[PDB]
Amino acid sequence: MRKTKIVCTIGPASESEEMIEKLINAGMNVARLNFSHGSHEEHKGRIDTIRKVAKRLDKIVAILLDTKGPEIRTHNMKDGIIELERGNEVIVSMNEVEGTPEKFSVTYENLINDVQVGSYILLDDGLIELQVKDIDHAKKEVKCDILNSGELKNKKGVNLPGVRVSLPGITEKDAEDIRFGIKENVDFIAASFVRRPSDVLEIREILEEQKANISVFPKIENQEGIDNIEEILEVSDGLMVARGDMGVEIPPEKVPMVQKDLIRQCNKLGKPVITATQMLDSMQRNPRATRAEASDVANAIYDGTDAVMLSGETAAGLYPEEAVKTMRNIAVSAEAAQDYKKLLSDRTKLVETSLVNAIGISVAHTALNLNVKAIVAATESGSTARTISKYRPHSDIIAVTPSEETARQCSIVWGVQPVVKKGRKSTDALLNNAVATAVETGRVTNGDLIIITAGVPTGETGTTNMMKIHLVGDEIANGQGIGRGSVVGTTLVAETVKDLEGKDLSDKVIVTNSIDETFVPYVEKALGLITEENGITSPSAIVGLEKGIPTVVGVEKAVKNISNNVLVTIDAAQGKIFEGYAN
Amino acid sequence: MRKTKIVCTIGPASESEEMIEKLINAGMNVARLNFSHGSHEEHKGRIDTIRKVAKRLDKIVAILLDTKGPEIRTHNMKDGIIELERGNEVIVSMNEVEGTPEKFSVTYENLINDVQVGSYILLDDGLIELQVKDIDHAKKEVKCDILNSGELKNKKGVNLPGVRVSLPGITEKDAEDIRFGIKENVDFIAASFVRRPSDVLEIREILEEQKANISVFPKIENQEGIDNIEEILEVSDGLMVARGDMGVEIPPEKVPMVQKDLIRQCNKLGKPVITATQMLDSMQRNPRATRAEASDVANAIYDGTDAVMLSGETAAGLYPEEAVKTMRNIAVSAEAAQDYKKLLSDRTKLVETSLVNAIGISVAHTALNLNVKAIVAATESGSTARTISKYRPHSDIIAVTPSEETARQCSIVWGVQPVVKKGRKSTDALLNNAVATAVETGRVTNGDLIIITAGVPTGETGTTNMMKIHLVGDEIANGQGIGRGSVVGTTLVAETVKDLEGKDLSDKVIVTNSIDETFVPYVEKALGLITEENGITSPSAIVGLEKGIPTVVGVEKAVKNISNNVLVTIDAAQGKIFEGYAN
Amino acid sequence: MRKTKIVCTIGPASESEEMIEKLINAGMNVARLNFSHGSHEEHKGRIDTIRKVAKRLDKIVAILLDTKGPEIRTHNMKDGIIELERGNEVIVSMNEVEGTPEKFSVTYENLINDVQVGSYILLDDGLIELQVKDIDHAKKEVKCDILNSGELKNKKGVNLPGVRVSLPGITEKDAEDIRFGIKENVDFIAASFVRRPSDVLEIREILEEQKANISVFPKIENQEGIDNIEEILEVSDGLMVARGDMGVEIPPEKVPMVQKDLIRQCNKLGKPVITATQMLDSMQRNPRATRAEASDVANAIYDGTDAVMLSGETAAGLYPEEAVKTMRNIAVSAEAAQDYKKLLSDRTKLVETSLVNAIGISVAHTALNLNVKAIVAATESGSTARTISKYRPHSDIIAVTPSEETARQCSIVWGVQPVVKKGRKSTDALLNNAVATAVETGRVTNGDLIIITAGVPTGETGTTNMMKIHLVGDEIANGQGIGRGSVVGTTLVAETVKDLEGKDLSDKVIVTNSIDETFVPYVEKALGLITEENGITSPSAIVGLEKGIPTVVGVEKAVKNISNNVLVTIDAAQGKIFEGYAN
Ligand SMILES: C/C(=N\NC(=O)c1cc(Br)ccc1O)c1nc2ccccc2[nH]1
Repeated sequence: MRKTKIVCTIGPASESEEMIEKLINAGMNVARLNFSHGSHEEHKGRIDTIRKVAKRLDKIVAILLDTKGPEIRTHNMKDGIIELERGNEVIVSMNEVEGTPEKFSVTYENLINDVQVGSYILLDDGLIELQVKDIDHAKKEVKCDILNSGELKNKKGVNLPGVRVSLPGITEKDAEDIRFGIKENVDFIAASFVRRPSDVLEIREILEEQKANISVFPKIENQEGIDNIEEILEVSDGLMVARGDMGVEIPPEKVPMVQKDLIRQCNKLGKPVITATQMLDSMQRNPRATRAEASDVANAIYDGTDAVMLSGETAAGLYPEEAVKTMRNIAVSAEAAQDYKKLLSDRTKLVETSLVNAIGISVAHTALNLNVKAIVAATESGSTARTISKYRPHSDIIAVTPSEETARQCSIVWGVQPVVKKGRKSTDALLNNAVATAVETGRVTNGDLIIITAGVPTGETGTTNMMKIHLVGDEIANGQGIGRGSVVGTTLVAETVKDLEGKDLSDKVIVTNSIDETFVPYVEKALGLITEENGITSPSAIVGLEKGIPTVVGVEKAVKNISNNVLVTIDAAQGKIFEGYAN
Repeated sequence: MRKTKIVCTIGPASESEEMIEKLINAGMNVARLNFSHGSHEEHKGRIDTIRKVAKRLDKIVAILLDTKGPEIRTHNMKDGIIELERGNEVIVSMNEVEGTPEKFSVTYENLINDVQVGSYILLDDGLIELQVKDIDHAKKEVKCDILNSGELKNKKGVNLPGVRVSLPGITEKDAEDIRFGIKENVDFIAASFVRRPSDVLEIREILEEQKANISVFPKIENQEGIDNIEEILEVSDGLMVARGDMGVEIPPEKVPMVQKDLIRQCNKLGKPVITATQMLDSMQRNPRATRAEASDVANAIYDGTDAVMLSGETAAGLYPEEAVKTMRNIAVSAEAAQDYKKLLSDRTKLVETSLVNAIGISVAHTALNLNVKAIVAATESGSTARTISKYRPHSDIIAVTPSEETARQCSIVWGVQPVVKKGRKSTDALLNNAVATAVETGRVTNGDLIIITAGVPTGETGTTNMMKIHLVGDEIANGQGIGRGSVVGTTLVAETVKDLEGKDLSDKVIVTNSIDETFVPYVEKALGLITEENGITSPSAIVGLEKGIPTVVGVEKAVKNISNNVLVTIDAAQGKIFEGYAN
Repeated sequence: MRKTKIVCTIGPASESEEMIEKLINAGMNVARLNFSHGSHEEHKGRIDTIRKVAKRLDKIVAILLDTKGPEIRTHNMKDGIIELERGNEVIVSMNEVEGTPEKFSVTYENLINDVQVGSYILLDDGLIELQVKDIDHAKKEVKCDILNSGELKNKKGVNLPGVRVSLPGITEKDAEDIRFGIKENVDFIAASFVRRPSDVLEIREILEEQKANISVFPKIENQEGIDNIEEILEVSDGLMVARGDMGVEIPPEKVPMVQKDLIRQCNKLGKPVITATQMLDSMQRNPRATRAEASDVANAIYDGTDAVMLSGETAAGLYPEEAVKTMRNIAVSAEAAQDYKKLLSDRTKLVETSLVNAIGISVAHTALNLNVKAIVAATESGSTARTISKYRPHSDIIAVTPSEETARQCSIVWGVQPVVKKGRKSTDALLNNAVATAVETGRVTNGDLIIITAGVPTGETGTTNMMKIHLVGDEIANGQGIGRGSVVGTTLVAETVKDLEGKDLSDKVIVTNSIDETFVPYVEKALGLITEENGITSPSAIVGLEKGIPTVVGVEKAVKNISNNVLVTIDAAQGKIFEGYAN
């Protein structure tokens, strides 16, 4: 019960050891470092603060590094500020020039080759939108009709609604920035402005030089990105959906259909997805979010998001803790009121049916149907945790892993609470450890059911390929079961027939030596029966079977051993008797 | 293809004949008149403007009247403005007094009997929240700890988080206001602050005095409302979900779960539901809505809403047309990308399975499975249009009705495009008119399939109870069909065997007199065969059957009559041949 | 409730007017005339006897003519009887010769060309089996190793396990025989030894010369038949499955898998199928059938057979009536204990989903789900009755037809009880007649639900294309319904509050003028409420709604008009009140 994960952006208002503790307590699962700003120095400082606080609190929190990415920008402007009339013309020059209401320059000198007549060109996050009138490569200029009017500062951004923007995958800075990440064993790289698989592989080839093992999550901010979503995930570990960045390039009437589709496309492949930006932006100034924002977050959860990001709310905002507390609260509420039967049925149709997924499916169903308290998923890499997660079961997924670092990668995937236990080689070891790891988390106790799952043998494990259903211990007494049923009830040990006369409701399991004629009238009024010694056609057995009361005969010293009044579950098949509630 | 209906609120920025035209063209289906403000005079003015513009454009637009409802308010304040410290006390007096940071009066003199110690009291739309400390009916005062601080103007509102608020169902003004509505044949009454069935019946008994026939849509703005949703709809025609009004009384973390539930509860009973307030509020100042707002609207559509309301956007906003255009666009997008198979399957489980609903179910399935272009639903009252609508089929629902006024009531229900055609008594008349009405809407043409549905005989019609599947005319030629198949293909009339020699792809249906030995080699390479005269064991029949090519023999003058090159569909069962594409 | 149809073979022990009556009463639906034996004279005699007795009892019984077909036979034998050693050789000569343990002749002089070395040749219904050793066309002889030993009479039969047996489709006698059938308006032709579509079309071309309109049911008795089952049914009206004839050519270990498949292949296409031969053969000598035979019949019914045939049992047997009585009894038993939900679900998957079948599907589901007493199917040709039949609904199918002769064709199709009512042109007429025809059969009465279905307009009817769900009359009283529910209960008209005091169980619908304070305590203890006059917010309405008791206010003179103590059904939606049980 916590399920959807929370990414937080670290900055001035959350650098302190004091605050990072409050954020981790508030429910942070991944810290984000935004390399669009700040020096390497600053970030290293925050990486230390995080790691140390994280281990002091004994909690797994990953570190995500968000590249600035390529971008198109205006060169400087004459007087620093310049204006554009609403029916006029402006020439967008590939050669650098001082700004003016006519001539006006961009850093991406190759802009002229990506646009055509009638292509739109948005300036400063869509503040004022142009449109290409004529193109003469002669002078390398683009004549443009200024559609909406407004002002224009110096080094402001430019966007070309797709349009295959022909920037490279990564800046030279981005290379510098992701090498820094390799050096600090950072867990996630969120690559900006991704639009082709090329643009992700450019990162992954840097990672493979170092044999890094960092997950790469592309950002998808434009039509080319949307269009290539399948081909990109083929080559990616997860995905971030930046609504605000996306909103600049595509109509905001159309964004939530695209969010819903990308998130669904990630669910299909078990790849985690983060929904980002514009989440609780009002909490930068206020100590409580607006209805619109709550709805917005809750709908990301319903769309099927693995995680949910905070930006300025936690980075520079006046209320960083309250933002994270409030995020968790929406998350819990939204999940609280959702139908896991529909949810499973949905995924069972959505995700492919294959050898590779066969045990995600069976586990999910088994878990729902038998009401299993926890699924414990043994992984080296995480792929078993992800496989179980994609089928969205009510049951808590516990990821037991020997890798500290593939445990931080589990911190982002949906519904997985990872723990680091030390590597078992044999299957037997793995199963037993699983059951023990589960109990020690405090979530599962004695009555509860558990599904243990992993890829075995732990060596040749490519895919997850076995499950065991396990009852968490451990029959207090046992014998020869008569009938096939079961009941939970409170005990009433009887030495005499009068030791249960004028003091009997039903709802109780009686425990005597054997059954006389004097006992038969009372046994029918009871829930269950545990007799001490006897055979299958004993008077105790024959009265239990005939009266449809699940019983166990042949139970060692049942009168002395099993306690009076304490609540008990008897399983007639098996012939076992349990401490409290069972299954 | 338009589906989710749009209500608009008329006011200063949309009174003009000029603008109301632009709104109706933008896609308005129901105009809302807000009686919380404005005189009867003003509203009558707008009612005329609407009707006249509506008929000039030959479009069905309903008129919804939104009552102000009861309310609790602060009496006037000393100096007009007053302040409240954040850890202090304030006495809320049932007796009228001048305002002060201590004593302070409300119009609902019965407030003291609804609250208890520890009940919250929100002032001015929750701007500053109090909490009841002690209650002494002696002095008829409520001592309260002022929790959040802030200011307090004169005639400002008060809310008691439920708390059975014990106001009456309707103001004396609300009575005056709904009688005005009866006088102007207004189509809908949106009753504010509804919380018990009593509060709706108070309106319906005024309507029954006049034998009015206006639909009553309660507003549900508090916990008591939510709690009594089933009992209220039992006694109501539809429902409005006012998020903003609701947000004041219940936590905005919790609102979207309630919205989703109320909308679903309305879907269950075929009652139309409007999602209202806070929709595209940014378009009061901007010519385009924000991502958050688009997502918000789209999610109402996905929750299963029949209609979607605009308030200030259209009433007082700087951009009324752009709000309605932008609302339709979101609506179309959101529906475009939704799975009608899931949607039907969902409703088939959700809505009850009964004699009354038996034909909604069958029509929905038939429509989805056979891909029917339109469902034409014949109604006197609307109940058949609603019954078909609740099962949410892809197919356009056309509501053919004799009643002009039960056609305006159809303007709000999901997916129904109503038209007024004059009453047919006999079933035959109704079916034939249906098919003709459908064609004249321009949506269905000759290839298309249609389901006609209504309650028959038109007299004893309580429920909707029959369907006919009809192909929209009208076999161009026919004969003796051989085989049981069918194909669409372009014709090639052949007089000679050489009249199809060195000029043949497949993909064509050949039309000759009869088949020789010289024809058999070419018939196998074809899609279909129409031979002129012949019997069942003719050479033309036997070669069509053996080669698995659907054919029709015995076709009158096929060579001369049916044209060359024009595309055609042949149905081997039936022995009919059709103009273009068929089924 | 009777469902699976019974064909009987007429002969010496069932020619009499006396017996044919006893057979029709026993449940005969189709009389079979076996043209393998007997003169035209004899058969004409029986055709008259049948028709006359049939119309005297006012029952629809069809006449089926079973052609002898082609066959291979031994020419005469030396001394009339001859013997064959078990390891010896026999020469099968194409030229006619006297019989001997060596040389030995067959009538099918073309046998040599159909067999090859190692092909088996069965003599006298498989009594002794040969096997081809060498073939020399030189002498036109087939040397054969005699595998099993035994004797051999004169004009005995020969079979070649497929082997494309190259006989013609029909004997010259068969032509003579089917022309006789055309002359006597016989209803069915069972064509023997069918194995290609050619063989059926040979009959249908004779029928088309006369424009006959007789249904053709091929017999399928060999591997070539089995193999071509799909292609044959394409060209056939139904099918007979002759197990005994089939058993000679293919291993009896394999026959019941083939029966099950053919029957299923017929169900797929809505074509009726008869399971024939070896049914209750022991009843030729005994007055009761054996367990094995009962099981055998019952399993045909479970395989999905439309009809079940009797041969010698009724034709020459000592117990013709008892055979038919006993056949019906098995039929009823077997159907009694079968799951129509499974059965529908099965067919819904089995039969194609098409425009042509769309209303079979919806009717079947509607019928099962609402528990409709009868489906009345209006047909000219029968195709609607067959369409409804193939989806196997519990509900009795009633076939209302203007054609006396397409009513006898309905006598064989599963679950259809046909009646001849005179042609209505308009849809209204058809619907109304339907409801009237159903009631007059005595099967449906006033409470019952009915589905009326047909192809409309009755003219352009190719396929069946509409359904109406109708409640069989006819509200005794009505008014303003409050609530939406319904209940069956016995009335208790109350003039006073004391007119229901010390004499009240629940389970009763009270009928008073209006409700006082003195009435409210008693209304809650009741099942339903019918008050005389009142409005929607009357004291009578408000107490019915609040207490969840379905009520109807505003009922004309309810106290005087609706009777006391008589059982009644009230429908709160509709505001109708019914005679007994409703829906
Ligand atoms: C599934 C189906 N119809 N179902 C019902 O009419 C129905 C009625 C009730 Br009362 C309860 C359950 C039901 O399913 C259907 N009709 C088709 C027509 C054409 C093609 C495919 C079709 N599939």
